[PDB]
Amino acid sequence: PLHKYPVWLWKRLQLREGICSRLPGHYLRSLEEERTPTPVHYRPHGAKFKINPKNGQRERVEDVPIPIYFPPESQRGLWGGEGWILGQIYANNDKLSKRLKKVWKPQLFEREFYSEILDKKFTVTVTMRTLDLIDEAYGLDFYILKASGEDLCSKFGMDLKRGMLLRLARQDPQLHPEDPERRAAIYDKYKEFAIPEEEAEWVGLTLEEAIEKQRLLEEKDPVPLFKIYVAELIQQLQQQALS
Amino acid sequence: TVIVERWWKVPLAGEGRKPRLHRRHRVYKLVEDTKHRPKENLELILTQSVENVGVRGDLVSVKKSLGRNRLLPQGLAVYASPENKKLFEEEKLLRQEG
Amino acid sequence: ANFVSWKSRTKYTITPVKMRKSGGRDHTGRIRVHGIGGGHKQRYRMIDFLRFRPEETKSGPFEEKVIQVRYDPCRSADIALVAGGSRKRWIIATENMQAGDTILNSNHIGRMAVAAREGDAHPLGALPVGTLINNVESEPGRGAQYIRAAGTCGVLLRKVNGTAIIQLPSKRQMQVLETCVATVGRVSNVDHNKRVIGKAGRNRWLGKRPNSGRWHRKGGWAGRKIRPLPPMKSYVKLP
Amino acid sequence: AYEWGVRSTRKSEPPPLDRVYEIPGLEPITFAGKMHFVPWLARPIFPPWDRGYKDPRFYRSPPLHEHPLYKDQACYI
Amino acid sequence: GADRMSKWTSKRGPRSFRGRKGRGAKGIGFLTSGWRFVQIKEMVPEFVVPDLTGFKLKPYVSYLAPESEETPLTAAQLFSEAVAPAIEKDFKDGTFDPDNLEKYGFEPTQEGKLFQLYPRNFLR
RNA sequence: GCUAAACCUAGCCCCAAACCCACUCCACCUUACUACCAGACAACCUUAGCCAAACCAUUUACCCAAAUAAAGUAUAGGCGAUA
RNA sequence: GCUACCUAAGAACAGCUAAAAGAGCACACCCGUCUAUGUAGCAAAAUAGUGGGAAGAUUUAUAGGUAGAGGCGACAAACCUA
RNA sequence: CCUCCGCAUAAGCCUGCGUCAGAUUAAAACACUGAACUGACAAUUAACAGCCCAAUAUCUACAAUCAACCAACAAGUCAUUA
RNA sequence: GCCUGUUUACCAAAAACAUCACCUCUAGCAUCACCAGUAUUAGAGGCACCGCCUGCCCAGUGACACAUGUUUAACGGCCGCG
RNA sequence: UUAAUUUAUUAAUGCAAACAGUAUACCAAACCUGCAUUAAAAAUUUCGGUUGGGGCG
Ligand SMILES: [Mg+2]
Ligand SMILES: [Mg+2]
Ligand SMILES: [Mg+2]
Ligand SMILES: [Mg+2]
Ligand SMILES: [Mg+2]
Ligand SMILES: [Mg+2]
Ligand SMILES: [Mg+2]
Ligand SMILES: [Mg+2]
Ligand SMILES: [Mg+2]
Ligand SMILES: [Mg+2]
Ligand SMILES: [Mg+2]
Ligand SMILES: [Mg+2]
Ligand SMILES: [Mg+2]
Ligand SMILES: [Mg+2]
Ligand SMILES: [Mg+2]
Repeated sequence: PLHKYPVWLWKRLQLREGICSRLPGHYLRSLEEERTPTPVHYRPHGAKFKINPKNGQRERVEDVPIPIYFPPESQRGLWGGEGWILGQIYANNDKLSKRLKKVWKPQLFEREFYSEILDKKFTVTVTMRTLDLIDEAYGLDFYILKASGEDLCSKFGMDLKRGMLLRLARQDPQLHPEDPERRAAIYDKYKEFAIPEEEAEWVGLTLEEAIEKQRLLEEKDPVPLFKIYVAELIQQLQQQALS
Repeated sequence: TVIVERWWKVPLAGEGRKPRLHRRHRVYKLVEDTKHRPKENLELILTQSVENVGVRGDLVSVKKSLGRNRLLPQGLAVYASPENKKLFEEEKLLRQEG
Repeated sequence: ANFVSWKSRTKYTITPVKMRKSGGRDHTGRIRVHGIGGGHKQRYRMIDFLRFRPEETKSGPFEEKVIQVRYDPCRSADIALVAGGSRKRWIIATENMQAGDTILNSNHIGRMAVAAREGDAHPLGALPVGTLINNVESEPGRGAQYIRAAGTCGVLLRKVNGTAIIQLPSKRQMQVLETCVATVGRVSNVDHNKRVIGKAGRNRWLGKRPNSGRWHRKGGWAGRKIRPLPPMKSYVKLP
Repeated sequence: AYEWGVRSTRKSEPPPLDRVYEIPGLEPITFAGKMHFVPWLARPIFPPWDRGYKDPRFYRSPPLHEHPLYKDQACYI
Repeated sequence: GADRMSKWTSKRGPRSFRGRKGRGAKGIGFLTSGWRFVQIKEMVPEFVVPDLTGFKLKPYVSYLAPESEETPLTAAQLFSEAVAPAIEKDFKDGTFDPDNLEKYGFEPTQEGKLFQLYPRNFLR
């Protein structure tokens, strides 16, 4: 026999089934977006057509990504668009020798930051590209809120983004009373986003966490049928009496 | 970040399709790394009076190490963003009157 | 591989604790050290190597009293339980130590040297030049680690201003801080090298398997190395 | 001083918590509802639990610093 | 080789296995430090047997009994037979209150009375 | 003529269509087929190799996006068996 | 679970000479130098003595660990379910 | 006539020479009927070994070998308190 | 061949491997075996007791000092003609 | 193995980024990253032809 749907559509089928179909639209769209990240370990081509030497004929060129590995240390900390590259390297840079395997490792600098939106210092083993992006984005909060989910490549970054979005949406007192001018200035500095509350709670959550949250929201202990029975009875008696 | 290029060249598996890769494409080659490069100095605007590295008023392009260590965490310098420069120059113009 | 160590006692006591042999088995189970396995059952004694130690609500010097000298199978030298105060702790015995002896564990360094006996212990800052010492420490309040076998002893060389160079039995010099407590005299159970084995039964009882029977060709490290004395290693931390 | 406590024999320290409890104003989504231990990021913090009814087979005695027969000086029996 | 298709009873293990297996018997106590059994009188199932003196009902039915249609006894029928008359009686006069319903047999929780239904405290 | 020869049905393979299911009560993570008690540690990783090039060290469709002609074209390849 | 090694708790060794003994003969026991029987046999490795040990480098009942780019090895390239 | 055997404990599938009918056919290296069988009848009842121990702190150096002479070395198999 | 013993389970059970005596090299030392040990110790190697003794060499290899050297009980070698 | 590609994993090295004092100069500590070298492992392989049977001639 044969299958009705291909093997690469079962995830979409399970999402369109029942328990995974009650998810909100924005979360499903953000999960099914799937956008390519920024080139990090390779220089992308300028134009779509490149004139190669030796022959005067134009050819279309494309920039392919590099299959990099993400260890759990990357998800725990805040890394850039790099990671572990499990590739192969020849001997003396020639294909007429031996094909050896070489795995590069990024550099880790255990530094300390200070988030202005959360007002709490965290110890994160930051690298160099992340520090460069933070310096170019003029702060850490801007680097966290501007970069999308395909740029952080870490769970802590998405958690920080979701926390900042909730803090900016709920208008909850960040610091403390007796000086609201600082909180007002902080809220005015980060005003070019302002994601609503019903959509900021589903930013960065995985599939299992989303299913757990949807089950907890749709829990509801079974109401006893006695209340429904007496309600139907009083409705029927009112309908037969008022007529 | 180590920038490497792919060997054997990608055979271009269409424009809207997924690029099919082979086991021979795993071989890379190092061309240039982010390190071993003469670093550049960033521009930071200070807010207080220090020694001979800065002064309250104008800006000075200092090193990245000093800026990340004893300038930004201690609140002695701000990034060179196009937002705070406006208020900085406004305060500088209001300070130096006619 | 459920390999758990038998060193599960965080409180010092006097009752000998039963020990489990290993035979060269770590946590994985593979033999990594050859020549160990199959021996007579032994019981471990908690030996207190730190000489000077104040009791509860104590600070000044205290007297002790040697009771009885026994034997420890875990090492070459013999041990001797010395009672004193309201507690009893096992310490390493010295030469010419019998029942009814009196030893002192002082710490106040004096202006001049102290003509102590070969049983009591005093810091190196109060000992004359040229005295056979043993059980020397490396850091103040760490514990005696060097020169602890049978009959081994060290002799004081010279003093500078806050250090004390101790001549080790390996003919190598080594300095240490002046505020280090070290015993005086030689360890008991002498003439240990003259102990004739006789048969392989003694080695099997001690727990030592015979060597490998493979004929290994001697490389370039089997020749005699006439090397000079290595330099003196310093443990004093200087800023 | 040479300690007599081995790190391999004593109780090992628990692993540190995840990076979700360090966020001020953000509740974690753990597995406290499914009532089983999960592989999916799931490890919260459980509060202490005590028994309301005393059991002779599961009775714990209080420390010595609050016994009714505890005194400041020590005797010799 | 040994057997595999047969189930694991209590006549296969050595001296260390005869005891903790059993035949599914319900325990009515525990053990102590002296190889004794502490049987609790509150753990043995007490059989409640009513009196059968003046009981005029035989276990077999006669063939002269007429048949009738079969229908399940759902909760709606029991409700409309028990609580509906009382509710109609208290509403037809003018004293029904939808705030309190504990006087009709409804219980908001099952931790008050002994014989609970959802957790099932009774055996059978 | 003794030994022994044939008597069709459980169905078996692939198409077109359709997306297919999982507690009557008890037992099932310890010695599964066990009713009842105090350290909560457990996944996130280039597949490799044979053969072929008369050996073999570079290389050798298998990579899961519907046909065909382009086209086995430019190309990659101890510029060679091949892709 | 047979066999190499290790670990924790046990058991075994009549009698005589016992020189104090990793002493001797010798029961049970550990291994098998030789003769004779068969090689589709009792047995995909047996039958009696001539054999060495038998108070210790001995044997064994129970439980656990060391596995192939390796385990182990008083080193036979010996053993890791015929 | 042999007993170099047997009875128990330890390990091991658990009903494997008790009765009844068939014993025409089927497995005894041939027979009776039964240690190479079909169905029905029910054995074994614990006192035997297990199923074990409420916590907080603290305490436990003068072996066994008739253990009393002597003598050692491979330095050792057993206990409590508020 | 010092001895007892063990090794090719299943054609060799031995002069074969091991054993105390001897010699060489390495290590200044706290928690998972080594070792809850301290240069009379531990690990890595060669022969294998007691009696007489081990005479020479760094041209070549390795090791140690980088001072042109030391090491052979480290790999190995100790004439021919008239 | 002193036959061939190479050090893929150590300890020593030199360079570059990472910290901190220092009057136009020196010092480079504990822990991560990349390049090239030295002793151990190794990821792979072959061992040509006639030879009045084969090697030797
Ligand atoms: Mg030896
Ligand atoms: Mg040898
Ligand atoms: Mg081929
Ligand atoms: Mg052996
Ligand atoms: Mg004997
Ligand atoms: Mg004998
Ligand atoms: Mg050999
Ligand atoms: Mg011999
Ligand atoms: Mg043989
Ligand atoms: Mg044998
Ligand atoms: Mg033989
Ligand atoms: Mg020999
Ligand atoms: Mg010689
Ligand atoms: Mg030929
Ligand atoms: Mg020829």
